[PDB]
Amino acid sequence: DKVNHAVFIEKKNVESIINNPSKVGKVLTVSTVVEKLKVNGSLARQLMRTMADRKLVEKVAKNGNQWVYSVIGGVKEDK
Amino acid sequence: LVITVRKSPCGEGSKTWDRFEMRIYKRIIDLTCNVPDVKTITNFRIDPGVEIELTMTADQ
Amino acid sequence: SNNQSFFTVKDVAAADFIREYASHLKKANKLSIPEFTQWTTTSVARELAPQDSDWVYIRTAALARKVYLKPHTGISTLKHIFGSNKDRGNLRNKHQACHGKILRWALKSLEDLKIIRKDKNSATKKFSRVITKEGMTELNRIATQIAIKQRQAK
Amino acid sequence: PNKLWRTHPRNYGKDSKECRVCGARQGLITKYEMMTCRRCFREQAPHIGFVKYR
Amino acid sequence: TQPKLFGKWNYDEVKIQDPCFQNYIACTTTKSQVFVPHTAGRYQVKKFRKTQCPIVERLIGTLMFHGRNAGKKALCIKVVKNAFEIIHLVTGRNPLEVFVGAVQNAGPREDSTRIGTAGVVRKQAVDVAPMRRVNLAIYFIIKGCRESAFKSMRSIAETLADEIINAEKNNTQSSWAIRKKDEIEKVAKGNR
Amino acid sequence: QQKPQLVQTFGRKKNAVAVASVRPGKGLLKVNGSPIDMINPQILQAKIYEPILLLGQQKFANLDIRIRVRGSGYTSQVYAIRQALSKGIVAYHAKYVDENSKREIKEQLMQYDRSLLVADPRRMEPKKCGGRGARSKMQKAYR
Amino acid sequence: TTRAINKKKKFVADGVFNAELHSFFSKSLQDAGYAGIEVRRTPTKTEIRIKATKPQQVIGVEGKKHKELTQFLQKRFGYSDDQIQIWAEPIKFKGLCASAQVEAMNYKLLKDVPVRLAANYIIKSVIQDGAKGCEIIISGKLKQQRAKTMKFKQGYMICTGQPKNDYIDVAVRHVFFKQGIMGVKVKIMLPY
Amino acid sequence: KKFTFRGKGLEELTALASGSNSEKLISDELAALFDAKTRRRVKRGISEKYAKFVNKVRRSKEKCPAGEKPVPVKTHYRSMIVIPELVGGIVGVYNGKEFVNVEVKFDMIGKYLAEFAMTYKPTTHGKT
Amino acid sequence: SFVIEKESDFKYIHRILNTNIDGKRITPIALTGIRGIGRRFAYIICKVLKIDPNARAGLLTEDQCNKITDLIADPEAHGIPTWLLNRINDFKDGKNYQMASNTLDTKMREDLERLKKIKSHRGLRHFWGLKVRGQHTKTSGRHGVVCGVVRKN
RNA sequence: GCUCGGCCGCACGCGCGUUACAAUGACUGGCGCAAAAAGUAUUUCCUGUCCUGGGAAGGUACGGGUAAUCUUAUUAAUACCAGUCGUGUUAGGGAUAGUUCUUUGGAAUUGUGGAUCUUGAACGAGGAAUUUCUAGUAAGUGCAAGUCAUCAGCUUGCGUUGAUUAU
Ligand SMILES: [Mg+2]
Ligand SMILES: [Mg+2]
Ligand SMILES: [Mg+2]
Ligand SMILES: [Mg+2]
Ligand SMILES: [Mg+2]
Ligand SMILES: [Mg+2]
Ligand SMILES: [Mg+2]
Ligand SMILES: [Mg+2]
Ligand SMILES: [Zn+2]
Repeated sequence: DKVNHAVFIEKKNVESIINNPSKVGKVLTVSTVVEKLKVNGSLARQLMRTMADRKLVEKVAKNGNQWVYSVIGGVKEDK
Repeated sequence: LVITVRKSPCGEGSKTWDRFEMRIYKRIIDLTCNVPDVKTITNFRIDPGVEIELTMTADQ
Repeated sequence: SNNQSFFTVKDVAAADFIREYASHLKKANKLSIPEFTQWTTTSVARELAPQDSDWVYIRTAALARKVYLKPHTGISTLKHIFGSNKDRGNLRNKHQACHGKILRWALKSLEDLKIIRKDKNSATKKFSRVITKEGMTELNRIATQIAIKQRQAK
Repeated sequence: PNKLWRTHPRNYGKDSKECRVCGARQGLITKYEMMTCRRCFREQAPHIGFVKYR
Repeated sequence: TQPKLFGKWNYDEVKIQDPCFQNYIACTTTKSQVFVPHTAGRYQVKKFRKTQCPIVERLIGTLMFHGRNAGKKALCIKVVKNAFEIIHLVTGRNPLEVFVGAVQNAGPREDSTRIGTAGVVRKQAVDVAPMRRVNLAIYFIIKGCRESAFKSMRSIAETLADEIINAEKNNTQSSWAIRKKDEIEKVAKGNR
Repeated sequence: QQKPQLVQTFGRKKNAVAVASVRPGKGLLKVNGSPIDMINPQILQAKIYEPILLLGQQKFANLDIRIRVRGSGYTSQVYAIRQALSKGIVAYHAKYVDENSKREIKEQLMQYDRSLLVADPRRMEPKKCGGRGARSKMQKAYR
Repeated sequence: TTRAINKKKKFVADGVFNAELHSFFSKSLQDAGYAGIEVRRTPTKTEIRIKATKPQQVIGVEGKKHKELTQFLQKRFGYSDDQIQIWAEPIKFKGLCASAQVEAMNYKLLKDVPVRLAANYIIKSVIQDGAKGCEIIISGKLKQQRAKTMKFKQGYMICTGQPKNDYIDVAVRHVFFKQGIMGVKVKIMLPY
Repeated sequence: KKFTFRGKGLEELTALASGSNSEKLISDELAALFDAKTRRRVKRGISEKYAKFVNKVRRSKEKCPAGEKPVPVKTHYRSMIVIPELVGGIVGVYNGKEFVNVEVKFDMIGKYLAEFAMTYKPTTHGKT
Repeated sequence: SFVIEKESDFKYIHRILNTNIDGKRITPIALTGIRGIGRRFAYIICKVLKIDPNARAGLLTEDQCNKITDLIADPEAHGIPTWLLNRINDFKDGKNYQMASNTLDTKMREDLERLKKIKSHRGLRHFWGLKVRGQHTKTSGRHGVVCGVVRKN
């Protein structure tokens, strides 16, 4: 098998994914986000940063391969 | 000075090594004097392996 | 208030200083950035040309810092400070030294900005680079700006 | 007309040197400028002043 | 002031219950409350010295393994702290309470061994010491970590966190440590 | 010559040496002329902050302490700094304070860690011939 | 000064000089019991004391061997006549010198005098001179075309330890026969 | 078909090498177009002997106009680099047992003469 | 960027110089997909033609693609140093070209042919299917292994 | 003795070993962390400044050191901090090849080493077997010394980071 991880997100979905980080979970890393949204890791990171600048998400730890972030209001239940 | 040498003159199978040391001790002594006093203080018997070097800086 | 108006480079995390002074060198547009810059990798030890287009700035910034700290540090020693391991392949990794021309360019061009002088009075390493009153003032004010921005963070 | 004798350069490498004692070229010890093959050295070692403490 | 581990985790909230472990797991002591898991200790010069070593340092020790990772400690201190963060993000209680909980909760008790007596050679039902119980617990947890994290995207911090939580939860599906523990205890029960 | 109010202690791990100098005043810690903040691997800075937090800042606000460290590699260096600092305060409280305080800070520290006032005796092991190391040996073929 | 020489390279060179001398003297002096050589070095001179059992043969018939030697060192190294000085010093106790005694049995074995008798003669001499213990090893063909090794001990003997290097004096010689080289070691443990 | 070296012909090369007032066997203009190891061999020196050698070829090359092929020139200089002035000659190159006759082509100037005479035989097996 | 507005315009498969180009990938290391292009040259090609090196290959403009084919055609005319080329000065012609998809296999084939014809050691050696650089054939290379001129498939 | 080969020749069998199969990773920057060894019969040995070159490397412009004084009390590399790359024969891995450039040597072709572009193989953790090893130890990580004009995947040593498990 291979995992096709999308290398672009449509301008149709973008801030819809960004504004609702809790779809990923209680804990956001490269791996979590890669799993949930089927986005390739580099873009996963870029998303992390974007929605971190956006006050939606906060850094717990950064170690060269490891991103650890949490959601501000807490995990907010889907749909 | 260390020289590490293989024991057997041959390739005879076990590798054994010889740690061969030669230690050199270097001392310095400084004097404030005139020539004759120097030649007085150097007047005694010394064991063979000793190197003695003398240098003279004038002082005013 | 005894919170110090003044802060030495020694009081400041070096990474910050470098990115900051590089910023200053861009805003100033005070550097030449030669032509061989485009086609050349840092050291002989590297497979890929640098990922930051700004390296010349960064490398120069850091360079100044080195010269601020270690005075009389000539090019070769810097090639070693600025060098790394190099994979020779199935041969063991071994130490390797940086390129010269880039570093010497950075020092020529930093004399040009009055931030370092070539010492003619050291009779050992003659024409080794030492920071100036001026360059010192400049670096120390960058450093201070930084350090205050740091103690401003509660 | 022996003119060609020994006329190949011995300037450097293995033939430039030899053991002062036994005249071996092989495994020569050049390290303190002592020019002695390993075996010959091992023999002279106490006369040269090289102790084994270790 | 009572030091917290990494500065964010209070040791005072960890209490061990099972009377075998209280002498065998470090964190109770003034000497075992450490900001940093790195002692540079002499823990191996005598038989039981290993006991006096902080449990997290022990775990870190187990992590440092395979030829390429040997003797890189900083890496493992990072991995551990991160995994601990992910742990507090999942459970929400002291990642230590979870760890210690999961060292206690997963490791063998019964194990089988060959005891020759005259003619008898066959496996026999044997009980596991406290020290070995702990040691094994850690060995297992981390081996599961490696096997899983090997070619995956999940990092060691992640794999390890997953494992620690499952290990305390007793999950025999999600926890490798408990997979082996139960397997061993079953081999043992069958060999009596 | 005017003998200063100085105290000078040393500290050691592996090939690393720390000389800490203690004088009275508004407390600085400068290692190699720089704040602890900038010590290279960040993680073990807390190792240096340990005896500080253990004694409380109250002892340290009264004293400027400057530690120069030259030695082996990052970690041992950190341990040397630790050591020198720790027994430095102790030496100060010996000369300039009552002995009693020296004693109670000694006990205070050592109950936490002994590596502070006592040096790690361990050093490297020389290599035995016939191996890639100081014990392990060239592989052997038996059959 | 002459030339600035490496203290290391100089000293090794001095040792090599000494050894060349020792080989030279043991080789060309072979008839009178030759033990040792002691070299003092003056900017003016080089003084060599030849420590020997029979000084009389070092000198020869009114400096036949002496003058020969002195001139040999002269042509060999190059030296001024004031620059070289050779003294011969007697070894007061011949029984405490190995190289001497091995020269003795070299001699006695050349004259076809039997092994055990000769060995005994020297051993009895050595202990007569107050040496605590002595041993002699003769190796090579003795009996037949097949090599033998014969040891003769009497008195007190140490082999192992640093004391070995102190108390034990050893010398070897190669002895020549129509049949080949046979060889002889003498270990005299010295007294305290 | 043509024959070209660094954009030059045999006519052109012979025009640089027979170029007036260049008394070195291999002139600088030619040596600039060589690979680095040759340039190195030239600028570093050369031996007088090779001159005589090339001369022999000159003699053997003009002495068979009718096309029976040249009279072979035996020599031990393997370390010799081919000058274009040798193209069309046949030269014995010693392989250590034997003199290998080699006929020169336009494509072989840059390389050493040794590169042609086989020093050894290839390996053709059997045991099982 | 990640966001692309119309999913309709992204080219997964791109085609440059008789060779496919992987679209979901970073542009220069995607350009590595050509014989003659390794990573450093691709990064150069991006610096001359002012193409974003952090971008993807699907985001490629056809204009750009033709310009790249042009780079490869006359590289030295586009600037760039001579010392950066796969072919410095050809045996036949003194010119400096850089080796394309097809052109490379061509020139190598040619070289080796003139080496057979020459009857040099190493050309013969190539023909024989042996190691050229003069290393040891006693031990390694056994049960067959790739000899010179490696072709990826 | 001299000249050229040969010991390096390859269907294969057997030993030491270097490097890898990657995310505890590779790569791009940043970062005043070693120890121990060496060193000039005067320009030859360590080499520090300086200058030129994109680079390996070249100048010879100013200099020190037969050395606790000079190279240096530095110049090591794991490690750490950013950033790229995102589990796929991918930048993992680089064998093998073709041009160019440089250095040691009368001599480098049968690639002495080094540099630049290319080219990119096997290898996805290894069957039966089997080696060494208990603490600054294993393992990783570089550095020196021997060899030496040039040539370390070897040896002999040197530190750095530092274990699992027995007892
Ligand atoms: Mg790096
Ligand atoms: Mg190693
Ligand atoms: Mg130079
Ligand atoms: Mg050096
Ligand atoms: Mg070639
Ligand atoms: Mg090679
Ligand atoms: Mg050398
Ligand atoms: Mg060898
Ligand atoms: Zn010899």
